[PDB]
Amino acid sequence: QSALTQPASVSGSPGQSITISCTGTSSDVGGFNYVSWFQQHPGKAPKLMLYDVTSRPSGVSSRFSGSKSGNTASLTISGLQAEDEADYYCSSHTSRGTWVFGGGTKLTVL
Amino acid sequence: SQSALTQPASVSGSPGQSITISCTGTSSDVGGFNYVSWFQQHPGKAPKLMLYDVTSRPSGVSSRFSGSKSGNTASLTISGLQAEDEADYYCSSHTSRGTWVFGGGTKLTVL
Amino acid sequence: EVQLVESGAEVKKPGASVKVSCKASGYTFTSYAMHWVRQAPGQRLEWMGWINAGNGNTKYSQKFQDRVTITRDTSASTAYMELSSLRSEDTAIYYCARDKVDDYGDYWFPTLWYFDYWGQGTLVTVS
Amino acid sequence: EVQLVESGAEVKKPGASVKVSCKASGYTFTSYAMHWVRQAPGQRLEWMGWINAGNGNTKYSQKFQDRVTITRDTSASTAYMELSSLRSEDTAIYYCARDKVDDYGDYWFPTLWYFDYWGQGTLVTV
Amino acid sequence: MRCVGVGNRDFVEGVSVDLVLEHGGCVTTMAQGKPTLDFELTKTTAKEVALLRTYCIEASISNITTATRCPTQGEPYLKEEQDQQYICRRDVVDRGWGNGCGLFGKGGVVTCAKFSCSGKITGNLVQIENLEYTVVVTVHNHGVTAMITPRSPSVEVKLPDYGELTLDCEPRSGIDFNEMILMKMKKKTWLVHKQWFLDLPLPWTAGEVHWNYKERMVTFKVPQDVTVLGSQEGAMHSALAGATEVDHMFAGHLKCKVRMEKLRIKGMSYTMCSGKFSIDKEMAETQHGTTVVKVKYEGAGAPCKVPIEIRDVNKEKVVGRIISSTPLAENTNSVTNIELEPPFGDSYIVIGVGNSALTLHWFRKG
Amino acid sequence: MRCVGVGNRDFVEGVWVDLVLEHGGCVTTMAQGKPTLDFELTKTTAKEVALLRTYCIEASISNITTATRCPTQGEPYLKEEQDQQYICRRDVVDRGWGNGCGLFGKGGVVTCAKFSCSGKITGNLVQIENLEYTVVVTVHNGVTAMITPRSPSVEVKLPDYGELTLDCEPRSGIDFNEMILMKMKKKTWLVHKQWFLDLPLPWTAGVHWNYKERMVTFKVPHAKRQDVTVLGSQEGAMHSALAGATEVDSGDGNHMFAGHLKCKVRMEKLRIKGMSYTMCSGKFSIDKEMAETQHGTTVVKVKYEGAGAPCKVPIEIRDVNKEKVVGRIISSTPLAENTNSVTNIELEPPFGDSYIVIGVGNSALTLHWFRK
Ligand SMILES: O=S(=O)(O)C[C@H](O)CNC1CCCCC1
Ligand SMILES: O=S(=O)(O)C[C@H](O)CNC1CCCCC1
Ligand SMILES: *[C@@H]1O[C@H](CO)[C@@H](O)[C@H](O)[C@H]1NC(C)=O
Ligand SMILES: *[C@@H]1O[C@H](CO)[C@@H](O)[C@H](O)[C@H]1NC(C)=O
Repeated sequence: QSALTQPASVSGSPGQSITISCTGTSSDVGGFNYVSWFQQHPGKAPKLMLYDVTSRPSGVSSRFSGSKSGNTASLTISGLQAEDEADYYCSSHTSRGTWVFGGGTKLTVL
Repeated sequence: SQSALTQPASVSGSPGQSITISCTGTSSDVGGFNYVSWFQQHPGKAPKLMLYDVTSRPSGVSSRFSGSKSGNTASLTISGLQAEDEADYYCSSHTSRGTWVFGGGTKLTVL
Repeated sequence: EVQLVESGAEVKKPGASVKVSCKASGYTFTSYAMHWVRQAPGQRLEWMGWINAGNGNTKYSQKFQDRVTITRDTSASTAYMELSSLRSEDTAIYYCARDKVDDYGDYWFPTLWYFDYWGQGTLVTVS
Repeated sequence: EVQLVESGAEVKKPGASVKVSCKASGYTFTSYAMHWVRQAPGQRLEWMGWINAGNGNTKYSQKFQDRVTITRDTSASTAYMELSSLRSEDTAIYYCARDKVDDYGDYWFPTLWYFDYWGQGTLVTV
Repeated sequence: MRCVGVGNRDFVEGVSVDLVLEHGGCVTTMAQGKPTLDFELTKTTAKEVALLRTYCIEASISNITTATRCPTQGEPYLKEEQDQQYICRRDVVDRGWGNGCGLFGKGGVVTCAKFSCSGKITGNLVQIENLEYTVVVTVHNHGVTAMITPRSPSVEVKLPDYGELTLDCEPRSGIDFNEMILMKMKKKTWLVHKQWFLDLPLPWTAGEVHWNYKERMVTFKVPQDVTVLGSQEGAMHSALAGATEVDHMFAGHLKCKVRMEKLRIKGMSYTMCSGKFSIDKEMAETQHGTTVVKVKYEGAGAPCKVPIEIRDVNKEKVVGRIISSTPLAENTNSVTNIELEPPFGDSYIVIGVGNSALTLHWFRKG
Repeated sequence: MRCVGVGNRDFVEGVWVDLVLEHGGCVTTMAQGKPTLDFELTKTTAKEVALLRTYCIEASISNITTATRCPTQGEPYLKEEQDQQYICRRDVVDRGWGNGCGLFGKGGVVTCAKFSCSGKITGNLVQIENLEYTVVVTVHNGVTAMITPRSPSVEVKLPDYGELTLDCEPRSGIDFNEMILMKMKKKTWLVHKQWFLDLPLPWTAGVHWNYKERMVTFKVPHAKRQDVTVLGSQEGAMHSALAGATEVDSGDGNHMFAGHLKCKVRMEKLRIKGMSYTMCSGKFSIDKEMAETQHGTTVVKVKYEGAGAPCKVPIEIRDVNKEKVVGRIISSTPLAENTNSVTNIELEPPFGDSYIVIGVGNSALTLHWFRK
């Protein structure tokens, strides 16, 4: 069992906006800004989409945005595309100096 | 395997006569210490202590058996040979290194 | 540029050990920490531990501290991960991810952008 | 009366190990050192080593230090001799001989009358 | 944005600049018509170090051999005496008729043992000429690495879109490295006095290993046998109580002179942002009486200058000061870090223009 | 003839005999109308030892746990802090945006590590009541005897020489009420009780280690943070502190000490085997050449090749002119048991030239001797 709670499946229409939640504790998500979001296409390795809750690497689109409120972190994807259809994982560095990953969320584009 | 202690392979003698068996070592064994012993070994039987401390002999051992030492060479003398004396004879020594060396052996033949 | 080359897929019997690797290319190996994350088929990602390539210090997850042993070869710029006493549950893809170490050498706190570069993952199958 | 009872003859294949024994009777086993001497058919006697039965200390010949292991059982008054990785050359009769240890329990210098009592020897064929 | 979180931080202001760089320290430079830069001394690494001595702190004895002799017969000999890996000592024991000697008296003995080191300590010579200083220069909103060597002190540092600077430094240190040794023990390292290290009563070697003075770890005392002295690890830690522990991370402040002549402010070439701004990272006070905030430009017309002003309680006059030199918004949805110095008490930080401008209240305790 | 050849040898002559027996040494007794005897204290063994204290000299850290907290949030807590098997230390570090904290300032940290001993030393009590002294009494030509504080006087029977009473006082060994038997891996020592109890190392009586911080690395306040590490090995440091202390021998059970047993021997029932025989008439020969000992005495083995044995061996130490008896014979009335019998004789010839005469008449063997 993962310390980080994500919905198993999230569906969305093309061009629409969608939000993926990631609930942790005061010892990880609610305690630090070490909240990161990873995209994982079938057969491919995870890709860093968001770090420091809101910050994003150079090659990552502005359509991907991050948020945090209490022990819950949120990933928002604006204007959905067919290529966005992948598994999304949230991560956090803990109070204990360890790393925790979410259960994952399979994003389905209609 | 070659021994540090040298003995003649075969020594013959007539009944009622005196015979001598030599045992040459080094300054590290025979020439260094008095730990020179002589053993009798009959065919099929285990060795028997005949002489120890060069010249000394256990209670049951005959006066006919005598020992000597001069330099690195030790000698066993058997006076008045008997048919039962026909056995293999080995000399031993405690070395400078704290080990035990045995001679090649001498098969005594009585005529 | 930056690239992490992982070792080839391995098929092992239960009760044995498996050693996987990741070679660093396009960056100074000594200045970064190598993390190991596993993923069972159809399951979530699970963090195993890290190695500070500069000093050789480690940290493992409580689930893997007894079986996992992480090592490094500075000369070859390769990081190794050994998993002893394999079970049917260990059938997973083993990914390596990099994270920069502090300028002084100690890896007390990770960088904000941890796991910015990943290895393609090694499929270790346990029969 | 003093007597040394040796173990029975053994037939072994090359590359294996062999364990021989000698049981002490009629004297304090711990007060004496047990020596091991071998003799190949038609060949000379060759000293292998000793065991101080009192403290368990040993000394082996340079030819046997790597293969020979000498042990002792104080409770049974028996001394054991193990020869590992045996070859065709090890086909010999294995004799045990006694020698008294110093009153303190140390075996630095032996008694001038060393090997006063022997075992009948165990024939080991390869 | 490197020094912002560092406790030991110094601010330097001029016109076009004298600065002292120390380990654990961080220098932020400010000048009119020049960009705000962060300078930090990363490491003081000696690329070529010279091994002076290796001491044995843990040893073991094996393959013990003894050779005796009777009185007047001379001295006994062993082949192991000629072997450099073996430790041999001579003595005499009572010999007589019972010990197999014809003569009574003291008879010479020799004992040898195979000495093996299982734990060692190294002492390397630290030279000031071979020292290499790593300096990282960062601009406000990754950094560029620079190397300082006593042979090549002046270095040209190129910064993309910000220009170029000349870093002319001179190494300055108090402690004499000619009298200091870098002592290594398992995982820890120390800086010890040369004489103290050379006077250590332990077996040693220079550079299949030959050990000089094995008897400093090997005793022949019996309650005949060879005895080992046991691990000197704890004894060493006791003797290093006063000594300075080291992490290639030597201590010494590097004095630098920076040429800000070829430097330019990336942002001056752009117009003011017209669109709306939002807080990406809430504003937080640092350990230096300054504040930091991340702003996300949600509007259009980027690249553009970020409009920031620190106004008074009545929101009329500009009272504060901005540390970050002319901050810009690179593109749409771009995040910008800004360091501000609001005055003591109440103030208002205004980000943007007109009604769409974000007004943030700030109270500086002090 | 066990004392000859021993370096530490004392001669005692009395005319009820007072003697002191020590380890590594032996006493030769002489008395008119009594046999010459050799006495030696073989071993001083202690049967049982009671465990008193166990010190840790070598340690290791395992199960490292760290808890971090942002500034203003308070101090972090670990369940391991309440565990007595763990070592916990608190530090305060610079926190900020780069370290993943929303607020800047000093953030509290706590580190815990399980303490495990890999090398220990034991302090045992040695009870003087359980001590057993082994004394070997040999006649010039041995019989073993035991002295215990419960049975100090012992009757020693010697075949053909009579009987003696060995009344000893076990007062030897420094007050074991103030002495501790310290064990370290393979070696054992006898140390002072207070010195042992004052050792600055973690200890136990029964695992719970009292004062573990004695083995933990010292923390300096004005320096960079470090992991909770332990001191190396105090094995070598201990060997340095035991330089003066007396080392004790330990084998397969029991401890052997260096005794100094004071004895009173009753030579009342003792008789000289040889006085009941007549003088040897026959010829003698040297079995083993006369040799000087480390005590200014000489020893010779003689073989009686004559008849009429058992008989008294005639021996006299004459002067340079071979007229008057000048020396002294240590061996009490030596005898020749049978024909071809070998006899050992200890003599004390004077300084310079002397002649040792063995036998009677023309057949008597005359041996020249010089003493430096
Ligand atoms: O196999 S189970 O049904 O027990 C559990 C299931 O594998 C969990 N799947 C998540 C779903 C979201 C993408 C990542 C994997
Ligand atoms: O076999 S070889 O000829 O190489 C050597 C031969 O066995 C030596 N025999 C001695 C002769 C004296 C009695 C003891 C054995
Ligand atoms: C401590 O670590 C060991 C592995 O080194 C493990 O077997 C043990 O269960 C751990 N103990 C606790 C209390 O976590
Ligand atoms: C030294 O002793 C070891 C056993 O402790 C043995 O394996 C090795 O062969 C010996 N070496 C020599 C040179 O005899």
